[PDB]
Amino acid sequence: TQQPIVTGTSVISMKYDNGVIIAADNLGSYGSLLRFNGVERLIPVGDNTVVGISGDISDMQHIERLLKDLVTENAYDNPLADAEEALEPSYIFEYLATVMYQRRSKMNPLWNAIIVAGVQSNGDQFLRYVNLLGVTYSSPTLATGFGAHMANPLLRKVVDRESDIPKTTVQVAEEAIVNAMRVLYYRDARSSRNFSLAIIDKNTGLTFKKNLQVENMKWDFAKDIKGYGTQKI
Amino acid sequence: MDIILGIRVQDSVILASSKAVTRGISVLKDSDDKTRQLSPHTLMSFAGEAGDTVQFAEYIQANIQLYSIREDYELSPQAVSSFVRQELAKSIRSRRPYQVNVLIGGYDKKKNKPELYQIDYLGTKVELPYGAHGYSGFYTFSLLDHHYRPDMTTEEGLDLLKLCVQELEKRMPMDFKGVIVKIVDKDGIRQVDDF
Amino acid sequence: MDIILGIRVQDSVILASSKAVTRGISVLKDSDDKTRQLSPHTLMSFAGEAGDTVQFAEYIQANIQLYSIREDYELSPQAVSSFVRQELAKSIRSRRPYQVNVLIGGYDKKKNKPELYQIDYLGTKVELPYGAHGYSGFYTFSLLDHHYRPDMTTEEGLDLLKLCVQELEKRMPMDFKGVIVKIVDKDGIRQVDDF
Amino acid sequence: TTTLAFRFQGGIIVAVDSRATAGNWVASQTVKKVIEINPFLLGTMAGGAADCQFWETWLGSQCRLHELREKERISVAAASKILSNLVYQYKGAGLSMGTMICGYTRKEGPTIYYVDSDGTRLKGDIFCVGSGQTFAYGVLDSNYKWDLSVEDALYLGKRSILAAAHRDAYSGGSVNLYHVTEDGWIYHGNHDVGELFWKVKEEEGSFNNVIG
Amino acid sequence: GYDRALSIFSPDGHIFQVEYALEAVKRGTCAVGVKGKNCVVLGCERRSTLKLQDTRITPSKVSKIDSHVVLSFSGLNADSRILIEKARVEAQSHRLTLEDPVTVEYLTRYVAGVQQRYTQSGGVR
Amino acid sequence: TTIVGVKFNNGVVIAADTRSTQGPIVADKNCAKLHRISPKIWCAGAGTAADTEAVTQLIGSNIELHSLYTSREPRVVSALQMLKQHLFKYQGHIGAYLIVAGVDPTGSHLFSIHAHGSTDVGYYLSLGSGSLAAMAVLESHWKQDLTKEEAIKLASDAIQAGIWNDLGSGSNVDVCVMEIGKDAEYLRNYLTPNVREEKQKSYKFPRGTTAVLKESIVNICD
Amino acid sequence: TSIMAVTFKDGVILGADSRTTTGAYIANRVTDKLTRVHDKIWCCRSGSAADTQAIADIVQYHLELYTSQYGTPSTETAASVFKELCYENKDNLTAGIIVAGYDDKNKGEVYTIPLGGSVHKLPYAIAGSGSTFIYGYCDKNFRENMSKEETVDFIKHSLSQAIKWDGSSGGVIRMVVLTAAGVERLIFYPDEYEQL
Amino acid sequence: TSIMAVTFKDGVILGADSRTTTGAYIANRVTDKLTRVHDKIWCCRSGSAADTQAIADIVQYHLELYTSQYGTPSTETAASVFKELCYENKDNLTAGIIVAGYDDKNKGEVYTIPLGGSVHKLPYAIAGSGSTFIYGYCDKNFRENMSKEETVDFIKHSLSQAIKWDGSSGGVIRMVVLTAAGVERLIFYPDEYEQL
Amino acid sequence: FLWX
Amino acid sequence: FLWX
Amino acid sequence: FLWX
Amino acid sequence: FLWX
Amino acid sequence: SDPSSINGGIVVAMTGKDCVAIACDLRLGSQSLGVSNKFEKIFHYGHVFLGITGLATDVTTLNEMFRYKTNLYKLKEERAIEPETFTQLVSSSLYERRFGPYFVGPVVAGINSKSGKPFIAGFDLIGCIDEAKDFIVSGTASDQLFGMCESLYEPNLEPEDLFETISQALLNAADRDALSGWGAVVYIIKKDEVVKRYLKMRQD
Amino acid sequence: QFNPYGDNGGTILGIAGEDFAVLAGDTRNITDYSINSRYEPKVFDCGDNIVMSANGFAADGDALVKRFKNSVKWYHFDHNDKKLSINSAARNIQHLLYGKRFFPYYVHTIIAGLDEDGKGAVYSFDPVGSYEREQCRAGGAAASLIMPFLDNQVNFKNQYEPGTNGKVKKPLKYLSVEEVIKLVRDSFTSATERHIQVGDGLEILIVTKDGVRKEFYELKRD
Ligand SMILES: [Mg+2]
Ligand SMILES: [Mg+2]
Ligand SMILES: [Mg+2]
Ligand SMILES: [Mg+2]
Ligand SMILES: [Mg+2]
Repeated sequence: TQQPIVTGTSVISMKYDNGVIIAADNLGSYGSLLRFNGVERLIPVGDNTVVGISGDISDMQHIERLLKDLVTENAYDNPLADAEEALEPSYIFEYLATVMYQRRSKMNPLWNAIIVAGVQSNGDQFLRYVNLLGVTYSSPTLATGFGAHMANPLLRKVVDRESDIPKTTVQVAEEAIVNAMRVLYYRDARSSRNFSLAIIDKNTGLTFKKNLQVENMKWDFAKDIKGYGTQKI
Repeated sequence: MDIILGIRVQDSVILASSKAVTRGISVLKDSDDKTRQLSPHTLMSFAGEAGDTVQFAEYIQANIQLYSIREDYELSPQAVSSFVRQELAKSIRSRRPYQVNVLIGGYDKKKNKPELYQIDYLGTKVELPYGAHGYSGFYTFSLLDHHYRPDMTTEEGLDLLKLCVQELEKRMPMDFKGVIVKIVDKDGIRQVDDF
Repeated sequence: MDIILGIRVQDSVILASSKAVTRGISVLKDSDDKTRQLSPHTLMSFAGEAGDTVQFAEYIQANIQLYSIREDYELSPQAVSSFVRQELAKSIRSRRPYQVNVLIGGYDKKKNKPELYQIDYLGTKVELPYGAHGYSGFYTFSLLDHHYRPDMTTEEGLDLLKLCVQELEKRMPMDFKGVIVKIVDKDGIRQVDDF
Repeated sequence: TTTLAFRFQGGIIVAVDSRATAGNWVASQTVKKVIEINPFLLGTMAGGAADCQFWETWLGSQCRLHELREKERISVAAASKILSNLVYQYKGAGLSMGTMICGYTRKEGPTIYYVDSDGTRLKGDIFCVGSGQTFAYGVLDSNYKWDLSVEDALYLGKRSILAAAHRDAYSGGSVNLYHVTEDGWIYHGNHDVGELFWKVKEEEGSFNNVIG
Repeated sequence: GYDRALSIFSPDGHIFQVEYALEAVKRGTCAVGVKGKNCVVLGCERRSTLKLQDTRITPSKVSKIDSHVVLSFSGLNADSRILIEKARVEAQSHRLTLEDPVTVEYLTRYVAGVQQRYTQSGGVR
Repeated sequence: TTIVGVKFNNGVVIAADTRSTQGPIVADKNCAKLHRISPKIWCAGAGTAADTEAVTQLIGSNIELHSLYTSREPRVVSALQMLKQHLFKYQGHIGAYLIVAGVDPTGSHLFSIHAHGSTDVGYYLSLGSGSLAAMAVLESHWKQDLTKEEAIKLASDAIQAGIWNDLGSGSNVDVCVMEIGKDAEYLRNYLTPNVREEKQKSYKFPRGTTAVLKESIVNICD
Repeated sequence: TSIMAVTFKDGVILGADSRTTTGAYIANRVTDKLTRVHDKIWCCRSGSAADTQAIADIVQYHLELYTSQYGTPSTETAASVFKELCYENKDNLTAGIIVAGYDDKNKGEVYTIPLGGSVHKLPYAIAGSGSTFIYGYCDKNFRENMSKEETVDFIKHSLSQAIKWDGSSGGVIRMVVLTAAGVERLIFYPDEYEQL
Repeated sequence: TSIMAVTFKDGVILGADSRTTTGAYIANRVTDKLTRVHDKIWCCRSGSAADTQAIADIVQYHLELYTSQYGTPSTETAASVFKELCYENKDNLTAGIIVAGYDDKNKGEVYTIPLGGSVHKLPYAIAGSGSTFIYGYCDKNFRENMSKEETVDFIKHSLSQAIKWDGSSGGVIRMVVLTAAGVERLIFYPDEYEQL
Repeated sequence: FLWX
Repeated sequence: FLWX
Repeated sequence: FLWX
Repeated sequence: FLWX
Repeated sequence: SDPSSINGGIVVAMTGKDCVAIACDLRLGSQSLGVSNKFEKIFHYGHVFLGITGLATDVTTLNEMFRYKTNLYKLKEERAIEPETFTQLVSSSLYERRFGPYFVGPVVAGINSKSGKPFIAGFDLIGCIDEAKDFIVSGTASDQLFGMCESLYEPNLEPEDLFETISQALLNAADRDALSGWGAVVYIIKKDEVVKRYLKMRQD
Repeated sequence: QFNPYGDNGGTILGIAGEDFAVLAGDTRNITDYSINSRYEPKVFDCGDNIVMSANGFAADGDALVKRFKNSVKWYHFDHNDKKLSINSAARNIQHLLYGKRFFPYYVHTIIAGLDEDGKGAVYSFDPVGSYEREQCRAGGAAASLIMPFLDNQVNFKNQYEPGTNGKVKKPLKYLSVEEVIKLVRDSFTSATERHIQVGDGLEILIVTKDGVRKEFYELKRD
């Protein structure tokens, strides 16, 4: 039985025609205090997988070490460690999924929601979610925390079902993700303007983008709001 | 308080009521009459919270007696039961509700018919051929379902009642020190002295 | 379980034990023997938590029976009581204690004396002229304080016991369906069939 | 649930209902609450469905190992005590079982043992176990005699479940009848309360509380 | 714990420790059992090189396991006490669970089982 | 429940879903959450359904009496002040969450009221379980100087976000448009995108299937 | 919430954030937490929105009725009416209010009314969840008889830090300037204050 | 408690108050909250005094045994050992530790370990109850590659404000300077820092 | 009750 | 949890 | 319930 | 208990 | 101690072609114990029918209350109350006791005598109105009734067909609930005749 | 305090024919009022012509299905590739479930297939492993809505032969695969209308002697 202390907020992600996009802000909250502003919550595993983690940051840093150690172990007595016997997104997910459920079943969970985004060796898009309960699900769009309430609705307008994925380009998909991050900055009280975004494409590979900022924000209409009802000045 | 039974037969209503008054690990009395006569042809047995039972019974008795004097007329068993139910229905949403459950056995002189009404402390009224309150029902209802017939005589009704008391004395955990039996018919209310 | 009495007289120990086994609002059995013979001249009556009572009684019985075979010798009532107390004294600081209270009535063949031991579930042992467990004591102790004499015969002891059972049947709330009475003396253990 | 077993001249009669509930929701009315451990042993189930079903099936395994090891059918006493000693090990863990071990052996004759999950084990001639036990007792006790015929005893057992099936909200579905003799247990059919009630009401002239 | 396999097979297919245990039995005082039509009788030899004995307190050769079963033996006296104690405990344990005293066959089968266990358990003769 | 309010250049528009639920069960597949306080002041309600209906009708009744007394068309700020004073008196025990919108001599207005008696002002608002789904759409597409046809589209799109993504919201989209110098137009079931598909089978029973014990004619007349 | 009122040479300036939160969800990102109780007496609201609105509404009523009978009330009088409501109903109110007003005799005045219902007259006051993070900064930087431009910068820099560290605070920085000249409303957008 | 570690041109400086409180009673007014785990690796303790002491004692043991086998440990290695204890025993520990050390390769480094057991490498870190009041001040005033005299003033002014507003913080300001030159202990008394 |  |  |  |  | 599920019982109402149907079980129990197999939950005030599930003392109290109110209505208006109006009266009456409510699930059914339109409505316990074209359900087996009605129901059923649909809906729902059943009553309501049928159902 | 359980909603339905069996389940996965996936299958082919679903808490559901699939694999290894009979599978699952009697799998388990006589079979389990063979069983959130409909339409309960005075019951008979799929589709459309946790898609797995076939149908997405 834990309680989370330093926490990360929404991780949002979606599939497009050739690969997957995942994004997460660079904030480590300490309750209502916005304590740490340099926190990376997207952790690449090899050149074909990115693991986005929300929830407790101490437990996130533990999972970082496990993935780092998984890459080392996979290379042992493995001449094809950078070829046919390289780590797949599906392998990395199933490992974390096993750990998360074992920890909940021992009543000592890793207080996290995790999204594993990547591209399999056969070119298939991989996107799957796992949380502190060991609950797993897959969907063309996935999000954690406030993202599930505000990002998913916007991302689902682009990719509503499976048949919409081949029709969605990386330009359209990335635009939808960057828009969702702005909406989350407006309306999530434990979000920051600064975020990281990762694209795993089956052609161009892993593109990791750091120090992005929410921009093109509408605030001008605020000047015309006076009082809460009857006040005119 | 605990055991109160009622059996409506052809021409009468029979109310059996346990005689034990227990407080803690002591049976204080073994001859208690858990009934009040509301009118010459209407009898009410009662069981529930200590103090509330008698206080409620006597309060009802006073009101029916007042009506009888005012109109020089006996209220029908149906009318009395409706009055009693409304008093309990008021009670349940009071500051301190009457925790009293009652059976009203009466003989309607206008219809020439016996009537048995079962009313709980919430004000839940039902007309029944046979009724019981508390744990008694869990034994007597299934027994009466089997053995009861609607055209039975008073003597048949008393034998059917003996069968209930025997079953309760066999399987009930607590010693209720037997029952006082009373018959309501066209000639009014009388007590069976040997049961 | 509930009522277990014991009366040590001149030449014997008498154990009375209620026959009722109640669970919920149902008396499941009315002929239960709440006693085990530990040895030819030692009898233990028991009352308390369901399951624990018999499980504890039979466990003690097995251990005393084992000792009897090993040494070809009967343990004194004092020795058996001391063994039983220590088992309960261990039990109380266990993960799940035996919630069993016992009377040990025995005849010491070496001393030619009857002995009654009262042991509660904590492991509180006392030798008494008369003992009781549960609510029974609250009636029987004051009654025996008055009527008991140390030089009484077995027949006088049984009449004194009848006086206790009558008082319990009068003032106890629950129906315990009478008692099984057993006499421990120089000739061993026998049951009174008509009580 | 409602299960009764009683002893008479002609052997043992065992009657159970078939209703399983999850609170006020009726989960099933087609549940076998009697387990056939062997040709001369029957087990009744009340309380937790999983607990009764699992451990009475396990009891059947222990009884089979006894007759392999000892070249002799287990006594009703020994069988009942294997189950009572098992549940006693789990006492406080929250097992929920109301159980009757009914059967015949040469040394014992017809025997019934009540065994419940707080470790109570009682030999007796009559037992009713379950939420509707009091309703079954009412009819059974008031009509019970030792000298009942096999035909009358079977009916009283059936009628006592029907009585409970009617009044107890958590009992009903159908009545499963068994008769245990010196030759073993004999199944006397499944009786749907749907048809049985109206058949009994009409033929017996009882259940006058109900709108006919 | 001491683990050594003391009871093992020899080339000719014998377990010498079991066969040497029989030599200890052959050294022991004679014990005879004769069963009649409605009784069994256990006779036992007591060597007469021991005078100034106290026959009141000296362990008797025939032991009661339960009120209905007895056990006599030949061989090491100290070893017999361990078998008798285990048998007496199993006799009470059977009464407690089966609600019936042991059969002579069952009590024998148990004692025989104990003797067998010590012929393929490590650290024991 | 999903209710939104959107301001446009010459008026205000409010929209709502049509789903009523008790726990996880859908009691009403087509329920009207859009209420008339006055002819040109309309209300959308979330929270305790009984409370939103009752508080709407009470203030609506008092506003009509006030309008007759003052010989003036009622103002949105009057309905707002009377609501928030009433809700505050009951310290949140009346579970009414309202989006109040309308046109009056002063102009066009859009407010939200919470059960505890707090009020908010905005050009776009959303209340109910589906508010976060709706507000996501409003924050994405809303701009200054919306037309009538743009405001209806934005409002209905925000409700749809709730219908699809929020389990508490579903069925149809009700809209009410309050434009200055015009009668308010109530568009009941403006969108019906959740029509039940034809059933595979007719479960019309053969006549006599049900077993009957008694028949009798009931007397409804004097 | 992050609110403050600062007295300077020419009068007093009120500052506030624009963020109203239920849990971690921002219910309103453009809240006006600076409210008029009289022409040149304003207040800053922190705590329960429902409670602070109800209090502010009643005070505006009392000062309107005061003005009808006895002319313009003092800033002290306004703070006394706020205190009376807050103190007498302390068991049912979650409201931290800063009262700020401009007389021509008394010039700029600031009264703070914490949860208790106590009154404290101060040269400047800070309140709300965000205030904790700027006690150090505000103490070190505040000077008496600042100019308008100095006081606007002091409030802007202060609330900028409060907003940066407090999740509960954010949006635009609203300000209200009270001087002999009249009443001036100021707004400052994230793109400006964030990168101070 | 009010504690901070600041990296500057020549190394790193650790700062702390001297006040240990049980309830509102000051149990020790001259506490040394700056503790040595290695020659040029020190830590700032905040939270349970029993825990922070027990943790610090174990780490000193681990780094002594590390030095015996593998020579001088890095500041990162020390922070990793602190993290391991804090994270693995998060359910039974109330400890917020700032680890600060001077390598000759890496120069000054500061790692902060909050309650969770997470590690955060920062240019400067503030922790303890007093820290809340100086987030605003420290953010606005901290610069990278400050001089020794600048960093001492920055820490002195910061903790001075923390002490002024936090009842839980007070007494003397202890500091420990970690540079290539060696280890220097500094103390500052109320009569100096109060009137800054 | 009902909620919407 | 099924009951019987 | 909104806060400020 | 002591805090820091 | 959940007032709405002590006594148990169900009501269902449906609309057909120029007709309405309202049906209820007959059980009144005290939790597990069945007490009465004659407790009808459907009442009528002129041509307007009201079914009430929930706590039986409140079922009785509200019947007596609406008889009282409809009687005074008729004396003053000099005409029988209509279903639409009665619905509003039920709602007003229930919400009057907003912070001490009657633990009931009422269901109004009837045909408007002027327009000839079939009308049904359901209420929550605080008095919120649930108006429906198709059907209203209430009681301890409401989930079961919702499932039965939603699958079995079709629009514009003739009185004789509507009788079979509502009867099968109630019976099969009641058999999957412990606290419901023990007999049933179905009212078939046409413009100017009303048939009341007692159903044969399993008595467990 | 940490709560190890959750509710992922959805509902499942198993019907047994003469020479076939179906196990159907909606493809919606939810937590609280949020949709997690519109297509997350929870009806699995476990080999040996056994189909299985464990509806409720998806984590416990997947864990159980995973363990049973593994149980089938080791049955082959340990017993010379012998086919696991549906009755043997059922008993194995009882032991899996009851193994966690004091920290249960929060799932309702249904398996379907053919018995050793080649006839359709459905087995249903409580969370701690009490099991029973049936013709008919609905499981999960909307079980209370669907089950009484199945009682009426599959087992012909409360239906009497017209004109027999309610004396002769409607006779039991096996339904065709076409007739069973009609009832499944109408059960799920009805469930989708009145339950908020049910919708998005319907996936049916049909088991004949020829093997396991799949069918998919859209459901309403509100
Ligand atoms: Mg004692
Ligand atoms: Mg029943
Ligand atoms: Mg912020
Ligand atoms: Mg039923
Ligand atoms: Mg749906």
